[PDB]
Amino acid sequence: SMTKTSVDCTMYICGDSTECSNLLLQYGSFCTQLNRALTGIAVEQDKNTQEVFAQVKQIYKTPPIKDFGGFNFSQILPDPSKPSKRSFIEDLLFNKVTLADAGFIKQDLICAQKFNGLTVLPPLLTDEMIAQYTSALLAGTITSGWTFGAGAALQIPFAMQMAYRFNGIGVTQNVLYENQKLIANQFNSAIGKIQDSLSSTASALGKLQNVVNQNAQALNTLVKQLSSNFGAISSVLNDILSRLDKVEAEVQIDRLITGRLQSLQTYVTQQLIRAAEIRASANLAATKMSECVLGQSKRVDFCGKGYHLMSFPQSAPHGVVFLHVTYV
Amino acid sequence: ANQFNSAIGKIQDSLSSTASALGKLQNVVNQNAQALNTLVKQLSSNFGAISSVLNDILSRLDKVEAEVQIDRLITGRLQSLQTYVTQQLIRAAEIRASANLAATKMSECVLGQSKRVDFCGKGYHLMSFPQSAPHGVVFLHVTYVPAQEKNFTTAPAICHDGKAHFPREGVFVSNGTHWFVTQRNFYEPQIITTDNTFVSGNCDVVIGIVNNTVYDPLQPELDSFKEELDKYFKNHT
Amino acid sequence: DNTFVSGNCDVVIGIVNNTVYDPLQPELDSFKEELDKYFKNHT
Amino acid sequence: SQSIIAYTMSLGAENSVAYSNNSIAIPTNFTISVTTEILPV
Ligand SMILES: *[C@@H]1O[C@H](CO)[C@@H](O[C@@H]2O[C@H](CO)[C@@H](O[C@H]3O[C@H](CO)[C@@H](O)[C@H](O)[C@@H]3O)[C@H](O)[C@H]2NC(C)=O)[C@H](O)[C@H]1NC(C)=O
Ligand SMILES: *[C@@H]1O[C@H](CO)[C@@H](O[C@@H]2O[C@H](CO)[C@@H](O[C@H]3O[C@H](CO)[C@@H](O)[C@H](O)[C@@H]3O)[C@H](O)[C@H]2NC(C)=O)[C@H](O)[C@H]1NC(C)=O
Ligand SMILES: *[C@@H]1O[C@H](CO)[C@@H](O[C@@H]2O[C@H](CO)[C@@H](O[C@H]3O[C@H](CO)[C@@H](O)[C@H](O)[C@@H]3O)[C@H](O)[C@H]2NC(C)=O)[C@H](O)[C@H]1NC(C)=O
Ligand SMILES: *[C@@H]1O[C@H](CO)[C@@H](O[C@@H]2O[C@H](CO)[C@@H](O[C@H]3O[C@H](CO)[C@@H](O)[C@H](O)[C@@H]3O)[C@H](O)[C@H]2NC(C)=O)[C@H](O)[C@H]1NC(C)=O
Ligand SMILES: *[C@@H]1O[C@H](CO)[C@@H](O[C@@H]2O[C@H](CO)[C@@H](O[C@H]3O[C@H](CO)[C@@H](O)[C@H](O)[C@@H]3O)[C@H](O)[C@H]2NC(C)=O)[C@H](O)[C@H]1NC(C)=O
Ligand SMILES: *[C@@H]1O[C@H](CO[C@@H]2O[C@@H](C)[C@@H](O)[C@@H](O)[C@@H]2O)[C@@H](O[C@@H]2O[C@H](CO)[C@@H](O)[C@H](O)[C@H]2NC(C)=O)[C@H](O)[C@H]1NC(C)=O
Ligand SMILES: *[C@@H]1O[C@H](CO)[C@@H](O)[C@H](O)[C@H]1NC(C)=O
Ligand SMILES: *[C@@H]1O[C@H](CO)[C@@H](O)[C@H](O)[C@H]1NC(C)=O
Ligand SMILES: *[C@@H]1O[C@H](CO)[C@@H](O)[C@H](O)[C@H]1NC(C)=O
Ligand SMILES: *[C@@H]1O[C@H](CO)[C@@H](O)[C@H](O)[C@H]1NC(C)=O
Repeated sequence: SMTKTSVDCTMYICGDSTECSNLLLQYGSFCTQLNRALTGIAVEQDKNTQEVFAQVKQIYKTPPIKDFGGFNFSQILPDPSKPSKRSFIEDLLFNKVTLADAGFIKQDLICAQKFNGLTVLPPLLTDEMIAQYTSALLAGTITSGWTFGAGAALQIPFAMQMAYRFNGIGVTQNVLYENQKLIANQFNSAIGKIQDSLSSTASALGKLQNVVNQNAQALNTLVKQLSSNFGAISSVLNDILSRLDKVEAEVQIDRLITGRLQSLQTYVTQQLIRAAEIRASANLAATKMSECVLGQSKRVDFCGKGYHLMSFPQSAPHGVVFLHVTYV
Repeated sequence: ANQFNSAIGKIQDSLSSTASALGKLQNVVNQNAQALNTLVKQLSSNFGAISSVLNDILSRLDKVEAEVQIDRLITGRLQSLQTYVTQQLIRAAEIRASANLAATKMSECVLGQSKRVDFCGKGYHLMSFPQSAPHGVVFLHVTYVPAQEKNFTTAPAICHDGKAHFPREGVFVSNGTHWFVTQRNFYEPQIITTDNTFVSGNCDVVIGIVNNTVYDPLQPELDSFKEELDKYFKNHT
Repeated sequence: DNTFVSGNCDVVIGIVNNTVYDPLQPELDSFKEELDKYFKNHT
Repeated sequence: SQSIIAYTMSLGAENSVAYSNNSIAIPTNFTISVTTEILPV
């Protein structure tokens, strides 16, 4: 997803002037048409987050006895000590992406934006709820394999599920049971390398930081266009109204309206084109949730570079991380 | 067959009962109509001209004054088409994505059977039937869903005679007292045999192996032939 | 070797009657004629 | 007696999967289900 934004087209163009708002009405439905478009984008951000994460109608939970045959999920499972049930690896991701304007009660760049009629809406699903869906998808995987995708969750021992996986890549199930202590140590060490990687580099989450950056840059560009004259004797609407009487003021105010309105039509066009990219990425992420988490994929390189065994979802700010487990 | 026939019955009942089932198609028809109406409504707007009606401007003003008013209607009107065509190009890209998805579901769910989990409905995919709809396609996805589960005790291997046995296909289960192989996706227990299983290594390396007998279907043939063999000797004494 | 068995013939709509070969059987019988030749000589 | 309520949404039904290192669940029966899916073309 990306940040839900809405704009008061009248407060942006004419901020608190009646005599500007009567000129803005001469442009017809354009302000309503912009508001609609931004609402259509904003609803799609919940549609996307729901299609990616809400792929289970039951919230499964891991048993208190962690006997997964030597495989150690404690760095991808929940942590009850944290004031949200986020896992160890997820709470790294929430530090790596440096968010901006989550719209959680205003009472700075964010304050400048909001004070010009650019409001940011909450997502429908808070970061606790995405963590719970992600916990349920993971608990279904490590206790029930693919079957909670197809129907009822059916328990299976984790080493026997890994054997069914191995059979899915044309490696006979005795190759698991004859190497299980090694296969578990390799899996545990590879999960260790994920925590080290995320602690070490900043660029690993670049695909999510670029989305947050483009939302912030597009909001800032729309605020900066309030500084522009567009050929009027001042860029400040109150100065035009202070210095000129009505028939001269209308000629200057119409230049500010015309330029501002083109600035919103540009912003909403850029945001509709970004919404289609994020929309695609969310349909891909929902497909990887269904085919790599709820299943095992024969699709080469769809679920990581290797023969696919299983994948674990992790939530991230505006995104999803998949930890793809592959036999190489 | 009765389950399939009853499930097709429930589709007719559903479509007769609710209006919201086709919302994904009605929203497209609604957005086309709303975008056309918004483009017609922008003919009402002055854009700062002394009237929104082109003939009035031309009736009331002579050429050099009329050109200044008509240019405001042209400028505003143009921007209204450039907006409509931009919205329609962005909708055309969404509908085209959806059409590439529908073409992929036609090829992989109708012309085939898909191993892709949840691509052809919530279940294990058997087959899908296409149906036409106004501006769309409906797929009736037919799926096997496993329904009445029982718990069993299980093992990764059976240890019989110093050697570890694994299922060729399926899984080992016990009801508590006896052990069987069953196929993974439907309970159909069969006696553990050298036909149902294959061998690899001794019993020491597999964590959680269990001791049980492993039947050999050559052996009672060889022994029923050994009692025929004994009867030939005993008579020929 | 080419087939597997499940249930009696009564439940499958459209089942047909045909012979089902057992490749152990002519081995066991060619061994029964070797077995008979050992007895018949040893008379 | 009807009115508008407001609530924190539930994400689903609560469900502990009965996992154990030697327990398996196997379906004794199946439902064939037919589910519609609708796409703009
Ligand atoms: C599953 O993997 C977990 C992550 O490696 C592991 O937790 C780790 O356990 C060790 C052993 O106790 C900890 O090592 C530290 O233990 C105490 C801490 O006060 C010190 O005396 C030691 O010198 C050492 O620093 C790791 O810190 C700990 N890591 C985390 C993130 O908790 C689990 O034990 C593993 N579970 C199983 C069943 O193997
Ligand atoms: C686990 O599954 C086993 C196989 O279905 C089952 O054992 C079988 O139980 C039946 C009785 O329900 C036995 O039937 C025989 O019972 C007496 C024997 O003298 C006769 O009156 C009957 O005609 C018939 O021969 C089966 O012989 C027996 N099979 C075996 C291999 O022993 C268990 O009862 C099941 N256990 C649980 C806990 O459910
Ligand atoms: C599965 O079946 C195995 C074969 O019956 C069985 O192994 C046997 O285990 C017993 C008990 O450990 C051994 O008994 C001998 O053990 C030592 C000498 O090795 C002596 O101190 C004892 O007095 C006694 O003589 C058997 O020798 C051993 N046989 C083999 C071939 O390993 C497993 O224990 C069984 N496991 C389960 C879970 O049923
Ligand atoms: C497939 O092969 C089956 C075995 O040969 C055969 O079943 C046999 O069918 C006949 C005719 O129905 C039965 O004949 C007897 O039927 C009743 C008594 O049950 C009497 O009124 C008759 O006089 C006669 O004695 C056989 O008893 C029956 N055998 C068995 C084991 O069921 C099928 O009919 C064959 N089907 C096809 C399509 O070829
Ligand atoms: C597998 O699940 C099937 C349902 O999807 C189930 O079919 C149902 O079987 C019961 C009988 O066991 C029928 O119940 C009715 O039975 C008679 C009338 O036929 C009455 O005495 C009863 O009061 C009751 O009305 C169901 O109607 C029937 N449903 C269908 C769609 O056939 C199978 O029996 C299950 N099979 C196994 C092996 O578990
Ligand atoms: C599969 O079994 C679990 C519980 O394990 C069983 O516990 C004993 C009572 C006995 O039955 C043993 O053979 C097993 O080891 C079932 O989970 C329980 O479900 C009931 C509701 O039906 C609930 O009240 C309990 O609290 C549950 N217990 C746990 C630990 O989850 C499970 O329902 C069984 N599967 C089926 C299909 O019935
Ligand atoms: C299964 O867990 C029990 C403890 O609940 C333990 O005694 C047993 O050795 C374990 N078996 C396997 C095969 O892991
Ligand atoms: C016993 O042996 C004789 C030949 O010595 C043979 O004719 C007879 O059929 C045999 N009977 C049996 C029951 O084997
Ligand atoms: C096949 O159809 C014929 C009628 O054309 C009918 O007599 C026969 O019983 C049917 N067989 C099966 C197995 O359905
Ligand atoms: C017949 O039996 C004798 C031993 O009594 C043996 O030497 C001979 O090779 C046998 N021949 C055949 C054809 O079995």
